[PDB]
Amino acid sequence: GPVPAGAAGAPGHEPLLGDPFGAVLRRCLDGGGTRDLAFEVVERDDGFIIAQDAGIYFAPPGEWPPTEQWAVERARGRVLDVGCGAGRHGLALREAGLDVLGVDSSPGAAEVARERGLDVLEARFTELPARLPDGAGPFDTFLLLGNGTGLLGTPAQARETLGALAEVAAPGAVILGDGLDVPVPPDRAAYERWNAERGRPEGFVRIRLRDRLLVGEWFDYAMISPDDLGRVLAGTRWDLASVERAGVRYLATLRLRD
Amino acid sequence: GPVPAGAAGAPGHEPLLGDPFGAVLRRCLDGGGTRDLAFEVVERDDGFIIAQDAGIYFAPPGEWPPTEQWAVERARGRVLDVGCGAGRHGLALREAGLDVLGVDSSPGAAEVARERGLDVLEARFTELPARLPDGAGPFDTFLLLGNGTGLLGTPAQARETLGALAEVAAPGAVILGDGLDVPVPPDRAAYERWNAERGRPEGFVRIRLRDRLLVGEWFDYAMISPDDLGRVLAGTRWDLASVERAGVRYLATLRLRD
Ligand SMILES: Nc1ncnc2c1ncn2[C@@H]1O[C@H](C[C@@H](N)CC[C@H](N)C(=O)O)[C@@H](O)[C@H]1O
Ligand SMILES: Nc1ncnc2c1ncn2[C@@H]1O[C@H](C[C@@H](N)CC[C@H](N)C(=O)O)[C@@H](O)[C@H]1O
Ligand SMILES: [Cl-]
Ligand SMILES: [Cl-]
Ligand SMILES: [Cl-]
Repeated sequence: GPVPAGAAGAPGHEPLLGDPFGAVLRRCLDGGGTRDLAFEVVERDDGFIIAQDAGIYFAPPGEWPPTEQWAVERARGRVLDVGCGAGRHGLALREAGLDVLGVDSSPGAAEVARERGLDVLEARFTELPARLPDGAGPFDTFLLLGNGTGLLGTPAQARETLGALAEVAAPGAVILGDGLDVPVPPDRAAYERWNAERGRPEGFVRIRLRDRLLVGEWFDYAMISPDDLGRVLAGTRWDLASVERAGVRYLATLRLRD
Repeated sequence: GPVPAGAAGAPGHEPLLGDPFGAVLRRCLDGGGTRDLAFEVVERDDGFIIAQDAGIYFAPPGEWPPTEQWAVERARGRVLDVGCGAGRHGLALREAGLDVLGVDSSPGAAEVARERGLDVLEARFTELPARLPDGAGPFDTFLLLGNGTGLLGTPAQARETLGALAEVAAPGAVILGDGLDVPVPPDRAAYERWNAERGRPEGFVRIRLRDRLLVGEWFDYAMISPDDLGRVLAGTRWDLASVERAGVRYLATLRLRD
């Protein structure tokens, strides 16, 4: 017999829409960018709560998963760090001498990444072709790292983002996107049945970030297998060229069909 | 104006009352008791979200605030670790050779502290006289650490707890309770007006823990001064004998009236 805990908040004393991720990254950088300074708190639409240390977004390349290290190791040409956050991936390439630009819709994340030394365009992925200034791009390499394939969202959201990237892609461009290939545990079974009731696609969660009295917008998130990634590319301008696995993580190389 | 985010949750898919603190401590111990394993997420009743690393409850004595180190160094006799959590304080005293017993109302916290090597009675503070086994007590030293004076709650709640501790106290027993002497923090000015609208005591926050789908019950939390503490002690069996400060933190010694 479950006992509902009830919701916090009341008119005039409730969480408000804002930029919690930017605020968390800023507080983390304020203290040096090390561990146990600020924390990313994620809330699912059933109230499921999970947190992690924001210091992961400032870690050097030596502390990344191998899939992320491979991607930055092989990036060539003009690079766009898609969803750069604090810019940890694009910064490693900027040190190496590459021409790197980042894009992120979080104003606080954009400012933090610029402070660390990365040029960042503050825009949604779907606004990339319209807001990309002259002289920027086209890009030979797109970084989609930090479970970037899961950041793409539901199939309709993913195809829209992939279309905007192709609009600013150079001939022969590649997307270096990492992901996770894990079996669905039985804990999500209740949540997965909730998705089927609401007509939502399987495998995805609807989550948002929480910090202080600030809340982000709901967005869809998942861990996408390489096979499901290949399916979402059917009919788009990208082919799944290769998949390199590091245990349960993988690095997918998407090649532009032009 | 700012847009409210709206709460999450639905029947059968909503946060439930449970033991999130026990789950967090369990997840931290299972990983080795280090940092960046599990995180304690706290939600105020207006939705204000903060988090911290659960590794603090497994920290060595050198990492404790100085007020906690002072209390542990001078503990003597039969010791009761009041609200022991993962038992870091009582464990150090048992390593030093003292007869220590912990008490905590979280079943998972009690189970974690037992696995670490501390005897724990699962009980609420006011249940201590009824649930204390025959072979335990009376106690010469009560540990009330980790802002233990703020955990006492409102004056009515604090006096009930202090009365229960007195029932199981040896003649001349002392309570080593640490606290925070912080002036009115400007960041809680609006929340304090909410307290006044609702007729709640000044200086308190109504908070709860969130982890996964589990939620703790609401409880009152404060940072009370030694002067406020002495006021609460008026009419009790305890006298404020000394106060030792370490910046905003202090360690109060409460002696049992004969
Ligand atoms: N539709 C979108 N348009 C632009 N930026 C987005 C969008 N969705 C998410 N983001 C950003 O992408 C970032 C995702 C974060 N997990 C950081 C990922 C980053 N690559 C890292 O691992 O350090 C956040 O900073 C978001 O603000
Ligand atoms: N009324 C109560 N009765 C018994 N235990 C309680 C009560 N209120 C809070 N607690 C416990 O006290 C602990 C509070 C912790 N934040 C502190 C743990 C420990 N004192 C430490 O500093 O590491 C939690 O484990 C709660 O489960
Ligand atoms: Cl909902
Ligand atoms: Cl550690
Ligand atoms: Cl147990």
